[PDB]
Amino acid sequence: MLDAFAKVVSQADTKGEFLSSAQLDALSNVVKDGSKRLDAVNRMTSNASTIVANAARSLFEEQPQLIQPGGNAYTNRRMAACLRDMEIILRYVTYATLAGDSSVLDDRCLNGLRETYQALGVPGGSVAAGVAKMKDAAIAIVNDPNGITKGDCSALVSEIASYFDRAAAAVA
Amino acid sequence: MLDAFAKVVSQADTKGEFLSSAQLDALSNVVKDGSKRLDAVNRMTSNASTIVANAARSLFEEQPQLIQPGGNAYTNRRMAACLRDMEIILRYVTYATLAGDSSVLDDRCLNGLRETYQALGVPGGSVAAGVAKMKDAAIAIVNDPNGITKGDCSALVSEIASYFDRAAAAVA
Amino acid sequence: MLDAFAKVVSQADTKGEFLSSAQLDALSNVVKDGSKRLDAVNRMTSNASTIVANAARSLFEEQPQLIQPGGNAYTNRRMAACLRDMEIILRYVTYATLAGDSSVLDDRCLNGLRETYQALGVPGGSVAAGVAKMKDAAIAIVNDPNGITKGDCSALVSEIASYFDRAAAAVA
Amino acid sequence: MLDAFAKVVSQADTKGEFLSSAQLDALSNVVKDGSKRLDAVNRMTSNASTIVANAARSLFEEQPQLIQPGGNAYTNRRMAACLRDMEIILRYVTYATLAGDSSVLDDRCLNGLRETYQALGVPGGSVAAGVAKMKDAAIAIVNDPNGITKGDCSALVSEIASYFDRAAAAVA
Amino acid sequence: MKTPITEAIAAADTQGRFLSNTELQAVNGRFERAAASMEAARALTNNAQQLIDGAANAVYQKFPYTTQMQGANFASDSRGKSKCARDIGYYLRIITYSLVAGGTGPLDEYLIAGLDEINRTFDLSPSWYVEALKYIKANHGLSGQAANEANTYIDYAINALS
Amino acid sequence: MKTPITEAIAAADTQGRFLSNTELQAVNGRFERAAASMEAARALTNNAQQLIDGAANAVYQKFPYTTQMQGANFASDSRGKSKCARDIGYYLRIITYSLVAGGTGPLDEYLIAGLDEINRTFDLSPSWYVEALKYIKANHGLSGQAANEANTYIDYAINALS
Amino acid sequence: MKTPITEAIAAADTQGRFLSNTELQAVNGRFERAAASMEAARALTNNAQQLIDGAANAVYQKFPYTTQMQGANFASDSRGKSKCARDIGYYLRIITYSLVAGGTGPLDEYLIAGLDEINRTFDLSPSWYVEALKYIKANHGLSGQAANEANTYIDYAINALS
Amino acid sequence: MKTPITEAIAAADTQGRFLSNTELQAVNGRFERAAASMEAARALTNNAQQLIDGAANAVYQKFPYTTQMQGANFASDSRGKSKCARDIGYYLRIITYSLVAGGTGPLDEYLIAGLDEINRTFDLSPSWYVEALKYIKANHGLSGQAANEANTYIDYAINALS
Ligand SMILES: *[C@@H](C)[C@H]1/C(=C/c2[nH]c(/C=C3N=C(/C=C4\NC(=O)C(CC)=C4C)C(C)=C\3CCC(=O)O)c(CCC(=O)O)c2C)NC(=O)[C@@H]1C
Ligand SMILES: *[C@@H](C)[C@H]1/C(=C/c2[nH]c(/C=C3N=C(/C=C4\NC(=O)C(CC)=C4C)C(C)=C\3CCC(=O)O)c(CCC(=O)O)c2C)NC(=O)[C@@H]1C
Ligand SMILES: *[C@@H](C)[C@H]1/C(=C/c2[nH]c(/C=C3N=C(/C=C4\NC(=O)C(CC)=C4C)C(C)=C\3CCC(=O)O)c(CCC(=O)O)c2C)NC(=O)[C@@H]1C
Ligand SMILES: *[C@@H](C)[C@H]1/C(=C/c2[nH]c(/C=C3N=C(/C=C4\NC(=O)C(CC)=C4C)C(C)=C\3CCC(=O)O)c(CCC(=O)O)c2C)NC(=O)[C@@H]1C
Ligand SMILES: *[C@@H](C)[C@H]1/C(=C/c2[nH]c(/C=C3N=C(/C=C4\NC(=O)C(CC)=C4C)C(C)=C\3CCC(=O)O)c(CCC(=O)O)c2C)NC(=O)[C@@H]1C
Ligand SMILES: *[C@@H](C)[C@H]1/C(=C/c2[nH]c(/C=C3N=C(/C=C4\NC(=O)C(CC)=C4C)C(C)=C\3CCC(=O)O)c(CCC(=O)O)c2C)NC(=O)[C@@H]1C
Ligand SMILES: *[C@H](C)[C@H]1/C(=C/c2[nH]c(/C=C3N=C(/C=C4\NC(=O)C(CC)=C4C)C(C)=C\3CCC(=O)O)c(CCC(=O)O)c2C)NC(=O)[C@@H]1C
Ligand SMILES: *[C@H](C)[C@H]1/C(=C/c2[nH]c(/C=C3N=C(/C=C4\NC(=O)C(CC)=C4C)C(C)=C\3CCC(=O)O)c(CCC(=O)O)c2C)NC(=O)[C@@H]1C
Ligand SMILES: CCC1=C(C)/C(=C/C2=NC(=C\c3[nH]c(/C=C4\NC(=O)[C@H](C)[C@H]4CC)c(C)c3CCC(=O)O)/C(CCC(=O)O)=C2C)NC1=O
Ligand SMILES: CCC1=C(C)/C(=C/C2=NC(=C\c3[nH]c(/C=C4\NC(=O)[C@H](C)[C@H]4CC)c(C)c3CCC(=O)O)/C(CCC(=O)O)=C2C)NC1=O
Ligand SMILES: CCC1=C(C)/C(=C/C2=NC(=C\c3[nH]c(/C=C4\NC(=O)[C@H](C)[C@H]4CC)c(C)c3CCC(=O)O)/C(CCC(=O)O)=C2C)NC1=O
Ligand SMILES: CCC1=C(C)/C(=C/C2=NC(=C\c3[nH]c(/C=C4\NC(=O)[C@H](C)[C@H]4CC)c(C)c3CCC(=O)O)/C(CCC(=O)O)=C2C)NC1=O
Repeated sequence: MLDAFAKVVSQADTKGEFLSSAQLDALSNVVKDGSKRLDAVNRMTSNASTIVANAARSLFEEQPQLIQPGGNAYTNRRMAACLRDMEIILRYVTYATLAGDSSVLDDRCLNGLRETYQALGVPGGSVAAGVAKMKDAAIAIVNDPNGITKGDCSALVSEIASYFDRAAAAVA
Repeated sequence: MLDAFAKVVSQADTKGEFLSSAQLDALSNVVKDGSKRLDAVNRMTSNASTIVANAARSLFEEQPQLIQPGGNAYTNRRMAACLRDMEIILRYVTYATLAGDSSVLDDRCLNGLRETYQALGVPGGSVAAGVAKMKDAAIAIVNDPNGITKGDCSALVSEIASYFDRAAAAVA
Repeated sequence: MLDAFAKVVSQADTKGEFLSSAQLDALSNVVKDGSKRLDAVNRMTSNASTIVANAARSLFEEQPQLIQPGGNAYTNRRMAACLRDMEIILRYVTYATLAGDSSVLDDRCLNGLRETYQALGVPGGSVAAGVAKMKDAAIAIVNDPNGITKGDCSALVSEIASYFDRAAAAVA
Repeated sequence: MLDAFAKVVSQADTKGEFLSSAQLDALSNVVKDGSKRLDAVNRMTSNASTIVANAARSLFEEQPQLIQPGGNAYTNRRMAACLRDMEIILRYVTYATLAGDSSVLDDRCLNGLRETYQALGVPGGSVAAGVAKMKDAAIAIVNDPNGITKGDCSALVSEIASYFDRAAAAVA
Repeated sequence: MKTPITEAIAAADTQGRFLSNTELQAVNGRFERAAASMEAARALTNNAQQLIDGAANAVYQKFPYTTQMQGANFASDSRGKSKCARDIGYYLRIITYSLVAGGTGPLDEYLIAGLDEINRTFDLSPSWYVEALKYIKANHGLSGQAANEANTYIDYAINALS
Repeated sequence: MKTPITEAIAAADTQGRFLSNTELQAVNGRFERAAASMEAARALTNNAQQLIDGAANAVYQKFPYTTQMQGANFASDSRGKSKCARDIGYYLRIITYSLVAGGTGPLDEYLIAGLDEINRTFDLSPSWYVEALKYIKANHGLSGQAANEANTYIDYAINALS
Repeated sequence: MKTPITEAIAAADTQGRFLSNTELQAVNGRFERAAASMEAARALTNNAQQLIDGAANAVYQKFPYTTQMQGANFASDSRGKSKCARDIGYYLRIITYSLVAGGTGPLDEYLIAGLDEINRTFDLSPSWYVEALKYIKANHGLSGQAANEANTYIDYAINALS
Repeated sequence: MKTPITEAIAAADTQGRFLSNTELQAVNGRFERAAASMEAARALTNNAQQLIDGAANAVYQKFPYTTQMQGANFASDSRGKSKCARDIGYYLRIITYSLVAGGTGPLDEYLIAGLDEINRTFDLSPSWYVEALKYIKANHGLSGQAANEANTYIDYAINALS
């Protein structure tokens, strides 16, 4: 897999170039925001249960046929499997956030996943909706100004939202 | 596999319903006829040899070409195999009778059996005739009023006849 | 292993004679009290955790160095191991109670247990004390006249206590 | 294996009490000097070949029969084996230095080493001398005040020397 | 599905033989106890709504904070109380399933599997449901062996949460 | 030995667990059938000598050559009559063992094992003992489920010879 | 034992090599976080008794039946109150162990292992201790990364009970 | 690519779990050292041509014969000196790669692998490049921890040639 530094270094090696001041400054910004990035990762993992819970609640309100008899999340087995998928996608999003690059999310999670869902009979659009609602809950937890040194985390927040939207577009 | 209680419970679970008074009363009737059901199973197993014998006798009278030279039950090997098949089908019928549901009979015995016989060159129609004659002998043994507390076993008898007819229709 | 019927049948086969009317009467009394025996086994298994808890509470009250630093049941590891031991011994006692014979308890649980405990440094005397307290709690729960039909269970209680004392004497 | 924190926590768990303010103060001083400790480990590992070379030069100067025909370090095989031994012992000393505890050095390297050397015919006294000379070279390199921030590393140097003397005493 | 009857039949089938006298004795025991089993199932199904609402109220009284604290996992509004009654109904329904089938199969497959992850994810304290089950156990109104059957399966539900 | 109770206990001990409600139901089936089993055992033991002698005479009436032909394996003289009575006594004794134990264990262990080679070596026709057991079945004086149990294990002995 | 430093050393020793710069960076991360870890340990140890008593009273206020119902597993009398205070003390003591060690090692080893069977046997509801740890988290008086570390390991204890 | 961050993530993924507090501490150590790492990388990239030409000249002075002897592997003409400056630039560029990534991954994959065969085939003495690296190490002008980072990766390059 790659992190941000590894992606820049691989692209540089392919061209046989030293890093340009653009790339140097970008990676220096990553290094200086490292503490906020660790804060985002820690806040997402420490509240993974609540993120999954809020997303699933909003989804099941929006699509109640999911949790009624005949629904695709009705029995205990299907419900637990659905929550497992939610936490899996969230875990790979946290991986991508720590890495600063979506390589691990695509290669180890998103690839072939739409085909897997369409073979299992799981509504990919509903999974994508749940992923978006996970995005909303996770951004709400990340930007919560309580108990943290005040600052601007809008760049990290947009990066995390991009990872979530990439996850959602891979199954819809 | 399923028994009667398990079939009703699975159908209830699929709909997310409590059992209706219909299902409760049906299963209570099964429970109260349990002793006669055990009597039917015990009488069929304890006289399995005589049931197979009477059925095969009637069949071979009806179709004597079966036990003449060139017949499909002529040599000792073929004859023993034919009796083995008779006892196999009877054993799975007894299973279904104890269970109060034909699931074990279909899944573990009847499925793919017509194809097996047509690949082996065994006359499926003759097997079905022998199965019907087994049904007659077994009902005669079940309804025999001697040595048993007198009562009505007509419901169990129709159930057992249905299992036998299901077995016969799977090879004809 | 042996149950009561099996022990009597083995002793009668080794002598080559029919069962005397005495042995027939004893085994018929076992059959008559079979429902009481099932009650004892059911109450002891479905209250197993409560029995173990009461015994352990008493044992730690009178031997408090067991749950104090340096005690053989202080840490979470050794505490859980002691509770596992007591639940194991109670389980084998319920086995013997269902069988109406101590052979399973002797052969599968007690034989070689004192050697195990002294090789481990587990004090066998306190294990025997805990077993006796398990006996007291179990007999209290079995003799509880609420929720059950009034009747004499003194013989059954004495048999269960004999099993408990056999267990306590095998490690004391 | 243990580090300083782990050793203190094990000794406090075996007594069942909180850490006294003395132990808290000692471990907090370890944390404050952690950067000095990393400096010592880094300097000892990145100068390992120089440390081994200085020690070996001194050892062969004062015991020249070691590198003369018939000496236990004469041929290329035995010379390379002696250098491997010294690099191994220095590596385990750096392990103990990072851990702030000698348990790894005792258990994984020193335990049984004198028996190995006397079974091999390797003179343990000269091995201990070489270890002491490694100590001198390593402490010289660690205490070098150039290229680093001025500060007191006497406690760390004494701890490292204690590890070196523990190693030398295990084969002497 | 795992039932005593299906287990007897599977044991007979593995050895390719007819049902022995021992297996017939076992199935007879199942049938004999099935009277109490069906009595308890019919009782728990008729008194369904009464027992569900009583158990919910028992949990609310025993744990008052579940009717006061704000939060989606609590029952401080109508949505929470509807969800809680629905959960208790799920538990009771599957317990009746087990009573009907004669074994823990329905409880093992339809309820217990995945239950811990459901409770951890949505922050539903298992002790709430333990208390609900304790109320249902103390207030079914059954007597004798039907009571004993209902109690064994309610207790099996309790042990899964513990 | 192989009894229903020992089999249930062994199943529970293999999984290192307490006894389940299914197993307690099966043991209750054994206990409920044990009343008829013990009545049949008591009857067959009390009328043991009458049944043995009647069965020997039934064998003689059905296969008269056994009383006529000379040769050690026949009952032409008193020694043969006594050996045959002893044999039928062994059969009945072990059938009562099985009724007591509640399973085919004693019959599988004490009688049927090696029976084929015994009968082949001493030229004893199994149909003799089949007829003896048929007489015993027709003349034990039991009615109902006690008779059903006695006939279950007697037919089990009959099929071991066929 | 399982500390970050011991894990780095074991990784280096498995490959029979000196410590790498990656491993030294990781150990430096441990050392930089250890300042907050040690501040949190010191605070929780100094205010140990106040925190234990406050957590016990929070449990009582939240679950009042624990002070009212008779039975050995409750805190209706002085013995129960003292047992509960001792338990919360064990929890906090081991949490400080983990803060000192810099990992979940002590919590995995000294508390969580066997905790489930302990609580099942003596009928102690895990939600009690969850609430106690929530109080401790809300009342340790730490600010910043020391509070973050304390809450990390307290939530680790909370999830072991859920 | 192997980086400390990717190694942390791969360790988390192998066990199918979220990132632990220990892995977060390790990645924090990487981030903390990354300030010095990026400082050294920026310095070595700005002073690229100066350091390359200075190191080439250092090799030429230390080994005068490389500017005198005829032969394609020596630098007695313009082609050789261009090739030598290009090689030293390759070395320095990959060292900056490692500094940026935070580990020896880029050096292991982009430079060291196959380096011995390249040097043996074209008769390029590794000691030439050792001297070039020693000059770069003695003349980057960095101070403190950025200097220490640059030095560790230059030394790692030196050990590959030794
Ligand atoms: C954006 C999510 C919110 C935010 C972020 C923010 N945090 C800090 C300061 C610090 N964050 C940390 C975090 C960690 N260090 C570690 O080792 C680990 C893993 C174990 C973590 C999670 C630290 C140590 C600091 C410095 C001390 C402090 O508490 O200040 C800042 C300010 C400093 C900086 O940005 O570099 C910021 C901005 N603040 C918000 O308002 C966002 C909602
Ligand atoms: C229908 C086949 C015929 C019939 C059935 C019938 N039987 C009974 C009464 C009883 N049957 C049993 C049978 C068993 N109990 C066991 O444990 C086992 C397996 C080891 C068996 C096979 C028992 C115990 C009884 C009760 C005692 C008795 O002999 O009565 C009845 C009457 C009671 C009822 O139906 O519940 C009936 C009707 N009678 C017929 O006439 C049919 C030909
Ligand atoms: C409380 C009762 C006392 C005590 C108990 C204690 N026991 C052990 C460790 C072991 N216990 C057993 C016993 C059995 N294993 C079996 O399979 C069976 C029956 C089939 C039995 C009876 C064994 C084998 C061990 C050693 C292996 C293991 O732990 O599984 C311990 C742990 C001792 C230790 O960790 O060093 C303890 C503490 N402790 C007390 O204080 C009570 C007197
Ligand atoms: C001494 C322990 C106490 C006592 C025992 C007692 N039990 C019964 C009667 C019954 N017990 C049961 C329980 C079961 N039957 C089964 O098949 C199973 C396995 C699932 C169980 C757990 C049953 C069904 C009965 C019969 C129905 C009834 O309610 O009686 C009695 C009654 C006397 C008898 O032997 O029939 C007694 C006395 N009763 C006490 O008061 C003792 C404290
Ligand atoms: C110089 C220090 C002295 C000396 C050294 C010497 N050592 C050996 C051979 C061996 N050295 C070891 C030591 C270790 N192996 C390990 O794994 C560890 C720590 C985990 C240690 C400390 C061993 C096991 C051997 C034998 C097997 C092997 O060679 O790998 C030799 C070679 C002896 C021979 O070839 O006969 C030598 C020469 N020689 C001197 O003169 C110095 C006093
Ligand atoms: C005694 C050995 C000599 C001594 C030690 C000393 N070191 C420092 C300060 C620092 N040392 C480092 C080195 C590292 N930090 C890491 O994370 C890693 C792993 C990659 C390493 C190798 C760092 C970063 C610092 C802080 C920055 C700085 O330049 O100070 C000091 C300063 C005092 C302190 O503890 O902070 C000292 C005294 N200095 C000497 O003069 C002794 C000879
Ligand atoms: C009542 C005891 C307490 C309580 C109730 C409560 N439950 C929920 C939400 C959910 N409950 C479940 C449980 C199950 N669904 C199944 O299929 C099965 C197996 C049969 C079980 C056990 C689930 C999955 C959810 C979430 C999804 C859904 O709504 O179905 C809530 C709502 C929490 C939320 O975030 O939506 C509540 C309030 N809370 C209390 O305070 C009562 C004491
Ligand atoms: C300068 C230190 C001394 C020296 C330089 C010199 N080098 C070459 C030719 C080659 N150098 C390389 C090295 C690499 N190519 C790669 O891709 C990598 C990995 C990043 C390395 C390390 C190679 C492959 C060649 C041959 C093919 C090519 O030209 O690229 C030469 C020319 C030798 C020749 O025969 O062409 C020279 C002169 N010689 C000196 O005297 C300097 C002291
Ligand atoms: C590491 C990468 C990885 C992924 C991504 C993954 C997903 C995944 N989810 C599955 C099932 C499932 N996934 C769901 C989820 C859903 N049902 C709904 O109604 C919702 C829309 C949604 C929850 C938000 C369900 C219900 C199943 C079970 C399907 C079934 O049993 O019929 C399955 C196959 C069956 C199973 O394992 O249970 C896979 C492989 N497994 C992996 O290893
Ligand atoms: C558990 C489910 C199961 C079934 C159902 C089963 C049936 C079965 N019967 C077979 C043969 C046979 N079946 C028969 C039976 C018949 N011939 C006649 O004339 C009659 C119509 C009829 C007797 C009523 C014969 C003769 C064979 C041997 C065919 C041959 O040797 O040519 C064979 C393959 C060859 C062999 O095994 O001997 C199978 C698989 N085996 C199983 O395991
Ligand atoms: C429980 C296991 C067991 C069995 C089954 C058993 C049977 C048995 N019956 C025997 C003899 C005999 N059994 C008979 C009985 C018969 N001949 C007739 O004509 C009658 C019709 C028929 C009676 C049904 C006779 C006549 C002998 C003596 C044959 C001889 O001595 O060679 C013998 C030869 C050894 C001896 O004399 O004891 C054996 C082993 N012994 C055992 O330990
Ligand atoms: C560190 C590993 C470890 C743990 C976790 C531990 C817990 C523990 N708490 C116990 C008792 C107890 N714990 C409590 C506490 C509670 N009851 C209430 O109502 C309160 C709300 C609640 C406090 C949160 C009580 C009352 C008892 C006594 C129960 C009894 O004696 O049966 C017991 C039974 C043995 C004894 O008395 O010591 C254990 C093993 N012991 C250990 O070595």
